Amino acid sequence: PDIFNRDPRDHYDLLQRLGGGTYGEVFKARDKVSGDLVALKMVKMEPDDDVSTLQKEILILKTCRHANIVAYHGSYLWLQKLWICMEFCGAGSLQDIYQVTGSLSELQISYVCREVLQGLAYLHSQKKIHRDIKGANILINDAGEVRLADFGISAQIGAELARRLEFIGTPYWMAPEVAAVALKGGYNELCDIWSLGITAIELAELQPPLFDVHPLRVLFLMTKSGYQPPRLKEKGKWSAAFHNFIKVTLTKSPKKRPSATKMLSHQLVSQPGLNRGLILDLLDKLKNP
Amino acid sequence: DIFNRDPRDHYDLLQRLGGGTYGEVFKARDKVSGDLVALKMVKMEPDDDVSTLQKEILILKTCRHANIVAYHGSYLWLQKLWICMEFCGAGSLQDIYQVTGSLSELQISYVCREVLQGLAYLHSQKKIHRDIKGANILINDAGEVRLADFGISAQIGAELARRLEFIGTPYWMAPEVAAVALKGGYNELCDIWSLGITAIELAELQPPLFDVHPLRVLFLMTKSGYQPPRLKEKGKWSAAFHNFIKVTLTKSPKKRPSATKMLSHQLVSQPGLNRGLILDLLDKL
Ligand SMILES: COc1cc2c(cc1Nc1ncc(C(N)=O)c(Nc3ccccc3Br)n1)CN(C)CC2
Ligand SMILES: COc1cc2c(cc1Nc1ncc(C(N)=O)c(Nc3ccccc3Br)n1)CN(C)CC2
Repeated sequence: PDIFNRDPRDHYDLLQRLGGGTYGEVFKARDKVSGDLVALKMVKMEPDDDVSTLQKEILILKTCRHANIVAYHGSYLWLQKLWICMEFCGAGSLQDIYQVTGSLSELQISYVCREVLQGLAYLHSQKKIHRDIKGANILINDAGEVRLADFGISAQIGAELARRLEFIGTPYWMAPEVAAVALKGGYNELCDIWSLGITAIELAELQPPLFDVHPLRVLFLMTKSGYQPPRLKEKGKWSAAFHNFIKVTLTKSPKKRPSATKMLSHQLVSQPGLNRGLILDLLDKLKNP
Repeated sequence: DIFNRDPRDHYDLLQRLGGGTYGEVFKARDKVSGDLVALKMVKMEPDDDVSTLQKEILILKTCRHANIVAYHGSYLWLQKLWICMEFCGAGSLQDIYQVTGSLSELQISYVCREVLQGLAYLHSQKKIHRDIKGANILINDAGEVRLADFGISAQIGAELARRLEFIGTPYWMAPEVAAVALKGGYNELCDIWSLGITAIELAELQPPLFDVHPLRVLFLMTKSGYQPPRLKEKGKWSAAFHNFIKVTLTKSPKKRPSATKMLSHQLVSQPGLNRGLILDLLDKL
């Protein structure tokens, strides 16, 4: 792992803020001599966080090398601040893109979905769960390539971890099975596949299904026994293969829902002519209308 | 029957009792008769459904169990629900033990019996308390024991808005993930565990691991070789209290005894458990 106990503002000039909230800030940063653009995730560290196991996640991040997951370059630890230096994806998220470009073509969506599934197939074989597949978290570089973020080690510490404890409340009276669920949730690996199903509709239609309907109402509808999963609005615009991809990804029963590996042999995503050219056309549409 | 009327017409709000996520709670006097009640003010927001709200209130009205705080009525003035309830004048057992110090084994056994009677009722009504602790076991001036009810108040207002904010946008969330985000791992038998820990709390002024960080406690509890808590001072307490703690604090939920099963346990089925034990406590003040 080797977290360098040094100020990263010495080594990179922070150009521009990209986003943040609970986890911390993410900046666009230039490598001072070499001119390489990176993403610096500044994480707020707090005194009761273990530095020993923190390095073991960073060791997993270093030894990991999958193409559809954002690359880890290195760690700095200056004044109660972990800085995770990462790959920069210069076009932003697909949300940032679609809000300017409008809806993606079926081919563009098919390529995105294949690249996400390759990322999800890798994370699940490493016993991890993404937990948050949406348009806003699928990043696009200038080459038209597709990258997932990784909120793995950032979830285990800091202000996002303190947020997850604050709603849970004092744990001292809580039973073991209640505490088990308070850590995990209902999140297993296959919920990412559902979430991709919703994402593909989002990219298709500029919104996930029920986005105009109250969050609670949606939660109750989802849980009630005869909940029909969502579908694409405009049947004729999309091919049968896209409809089937949405049907099978949005299987209600987790036991019966296909895994990332199973999904990569689906017609929509195994078809030829799916490559980054499709996204270069999209990024061109962002510049030239 | 939610009365579309101002409750400040019918009651004088005397004094604030505390708290504020679930709602703010005032001690209130009935204007003519002088009867004391507890009024829980909840701040409501415009997209809260009044239809199913009445069905919980209908279950609360038709309910008449003695160990659960009694529901008197609901009032709805300007985007503010006010839930009129039974008053318990001695406060919570936490408020009490912070002045009195530790309860005797007999006092604890009486509290435990009255809570289990409440929990046996709630579980037969398919509900779960979710929050059995010293601070939520109330004591009236008669020495009697009442559980609170954060049932319908959890389904609306600022506590409902908080539960949505941490869960985050549900639109991308899978059904099984949403199911767990509503329920939790709360089943009925977690209240029995929670009472087990409450009995220790009453015994020792703190739950077990109170000086250990919340996260560390959550990870310890979940890891495979987690030993449940026990009482510190073996000699001070009887074997029956130790067994009550051992069986209530069973890790495996399938093997952990229900409220009904627990009421026929030795500690709480013994004679001489009555409100006199708590009158002695309230007298120590
Ligand atoms: C020109 O590059 C960008 C423009 C914009 C956005 C993102 C980028 N690039 C970008 N590249 C790489 C990463 C990375 N290694 O993780 C990243 N992370 C990130 C950013 C914001 C929040 C959380 C995270 Br995690 N972001 C995000 N949008 C919301 C506004 C525009
Ligand atoms: C002299 O009576 C009291 C003194 C005090 C406390 C409680 C009481 N009595 C009391 N009786 C009944 C209820 C009820 N129908 O629910 C209640 N509600 C309540 C009050 C505060 C918070 C949450 C809730 Br629910 N409160 C609470 N303590 C923390 C500080 C002092």
